[PDB]
Amino acid sequence: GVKYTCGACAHNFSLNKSDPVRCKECGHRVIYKARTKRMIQFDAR
Amino acid sequence: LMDDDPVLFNRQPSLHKMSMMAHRVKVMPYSTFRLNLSVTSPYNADFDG
Amino acid sequence: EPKVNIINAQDDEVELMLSDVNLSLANSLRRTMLAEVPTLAIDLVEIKMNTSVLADEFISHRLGLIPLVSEDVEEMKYSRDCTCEDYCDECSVVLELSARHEGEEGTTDVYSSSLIKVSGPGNLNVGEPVRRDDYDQGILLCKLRNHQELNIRCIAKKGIAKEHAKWSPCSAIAFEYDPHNKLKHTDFWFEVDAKKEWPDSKYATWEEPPKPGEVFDYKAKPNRFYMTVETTGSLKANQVFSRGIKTLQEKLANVLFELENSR
Amino acid sequence: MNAPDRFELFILPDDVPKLKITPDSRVPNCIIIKFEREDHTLANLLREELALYPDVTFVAYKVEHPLFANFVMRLQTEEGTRPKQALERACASIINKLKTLDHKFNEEWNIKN
Amino acid sequence: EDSMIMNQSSIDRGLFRSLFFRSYMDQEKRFGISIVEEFEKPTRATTLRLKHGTYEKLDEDGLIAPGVRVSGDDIIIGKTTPIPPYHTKRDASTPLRSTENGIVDQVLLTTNQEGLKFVKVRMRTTKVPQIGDKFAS
Amino acid sequence: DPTLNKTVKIRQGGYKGKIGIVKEANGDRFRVELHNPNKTIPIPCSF
Amino acid sequence: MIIPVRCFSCGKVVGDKWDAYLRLLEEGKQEGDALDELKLKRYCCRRMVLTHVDLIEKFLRYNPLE
RNA sequence: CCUGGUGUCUUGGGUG
Ligand SMILES: [Zn+2]
Ligand SMILES: [Zn+2]
Ligand SMILES: [Zn+2]
Repeated sequence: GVKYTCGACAHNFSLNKSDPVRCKECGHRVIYKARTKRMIQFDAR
Repeated sequence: LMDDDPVLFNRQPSLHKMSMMAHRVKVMPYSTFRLNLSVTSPYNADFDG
Repeated sequence: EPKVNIINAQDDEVELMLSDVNLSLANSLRRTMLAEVPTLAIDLVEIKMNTSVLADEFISHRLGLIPLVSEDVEEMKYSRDCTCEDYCDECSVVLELSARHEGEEGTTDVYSSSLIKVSGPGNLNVGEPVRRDDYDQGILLCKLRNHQELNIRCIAKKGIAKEHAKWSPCSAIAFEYDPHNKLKHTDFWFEVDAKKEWPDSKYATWEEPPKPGEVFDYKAKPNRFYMTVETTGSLKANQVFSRGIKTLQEKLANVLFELENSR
Repeated sequence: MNAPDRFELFILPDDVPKLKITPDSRVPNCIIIKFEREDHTLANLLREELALYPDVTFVAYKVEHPLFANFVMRLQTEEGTRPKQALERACASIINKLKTLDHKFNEEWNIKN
Repeated sequence: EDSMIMNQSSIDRGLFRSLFFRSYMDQEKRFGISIVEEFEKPTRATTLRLKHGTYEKLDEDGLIAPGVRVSGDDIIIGKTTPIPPYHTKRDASTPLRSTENGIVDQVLLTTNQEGLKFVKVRMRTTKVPQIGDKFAS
Repeated sequence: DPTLNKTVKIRQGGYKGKIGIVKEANGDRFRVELHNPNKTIPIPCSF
Repeated sequence: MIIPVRCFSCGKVVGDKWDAYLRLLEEGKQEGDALDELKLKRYCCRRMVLTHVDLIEKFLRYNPLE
């Protein structure tokens, strides 16, 4: 559903909010949202 | 608000009556208030912040 | 009646003497070359991935400053004047960049030479990032360490320096006249003796000193203007001087047109 | 947030004329020319050229505020000449001098090539 | 009177330009044995007294994603609180400060000492020198 | 109106090629929150 | 943070001369002479290279967050 | 299919 990233081992996985907030690989309890699907534009000024 | 509307202009602390004088608006780009330089003295204003 | 005598010349700077013109014309030529000679420059950066330590618009900001070959830019249209739907081949150049570091050690330096032209108004020689030699990696953009990737798509557009300084073809323009101050346009500051305390112009030997008796010629005008036009490589030095004159002509021509049409 | 678009210095709005001539009826034979979307670059060039003509009695310009790319020029000529015509003459002279100047640079450039 | 003229071309090439970062923190609060706030994208049909801004930048987890530009009063963290005694909840969401804009840079998701969910959203923008900004030797 | 809050690209004018989001669509004149500078512009629907 | 692409004051490109400057310092040249060899004659351009502080080498040491 | 509410009391650090 929503892509996340493990703050320790960088494994990527998803969670459908009701799951506990941890990394499946190492059990780290600090995680980060992956970037949006949308394209980002900047004017280079 | 449009050109030549009168507005009351004021800098604290208002120590005497020329701390509040009426000026005519001129709408301009950029985000500062502009004063003709000869009115800095009665307001005891300067442009250091 | 205007005369030119080129003192030195090379690819990216021309030093020259300009004479038998008015001061105002020499100055307007100086301003036009800095401000109104068109060039090509990146103006839109589509970041599909940036996991480097630099912020997205920080990298994008550096991209805008990379000088691009702008030789054939006169046949190219401004984006704001093109009849097409979104961009196309007639009003933009598309560039692409992709770098990555594999290995757990060392640093991958991303250089301007990795900018790959993908499309463009063929077969016009425009859009390649300028290089000094062939083994010159060019301008440092970013640095990458293990697993960090940078994959961007850049849109380059025609523009002028009035809008943003990245479109300027010049750098400095050295400019001086009357090295011995015969016209008395300046009044020198001194402690003891004005002549000993002020250094000589680098063109002091190109004109003759005022004679010790000589009276002041109140009719003399400025008449010889020495200037050096350095460029960034986005345009060759001879092109900048030529197109400066050309651009200034159309502007005066446009004024002349409007008077004969307003009646 | 209140910075104007930088492209507004040279792009003319559709309802705004590049050039506007009005009379100054207070004195004979005097016009006010308002130039839109232009600079000292153009203005100083025209001004000096005009001042060396014998039939121009007054020429001046001012850029009223640097945050707005316009300027206004005042031009008065003696009774014989019409100011607007004199302006055309000043324009054509400078176009010619720059054409000559461009030619002489090209010639000198090939010799150093 | 102590102002100064700055070269606009120098600003264009990057002089005195700076990054600016702001972080917003929020967490779920406990009101009873099984009465907890909940991070979600609140549906207009089930939640009363919604904010006036747009909710369309939130993902399904109740959190906005990095890379999306935000402007003032946009909701970036959706959270509801139930109303005691359907159509039972009340909005408790956090909008971006009205005077600001920029790009969402990074979103931290974790739990606090009490075990409830805990988020931080850092926003970055770039401040370019302009008329009125202050400088000193 | 069915196009509010949907992503948009501009195909004519000085802002041609830029991404944005429809902030307000009262009638004929849209309000696009441009991505590229921190400004929301008034723009006609033909664009 | 990283070497600027252009000199702020005059615009001459200096972002391609940073690597060349560090190498010249290993060979024992003095700072003034190294700048001279690179043809950075105006002192506006010289400040850019002489006074830049390369912090990006420090930021890269922080083990990537993906 | 119009209306449309988000806190306080302090303390501390700052600006002229
Ligand atoms: Zn893990
Ligand atoms: Zn086109
Ligand atoms: Zn310099």
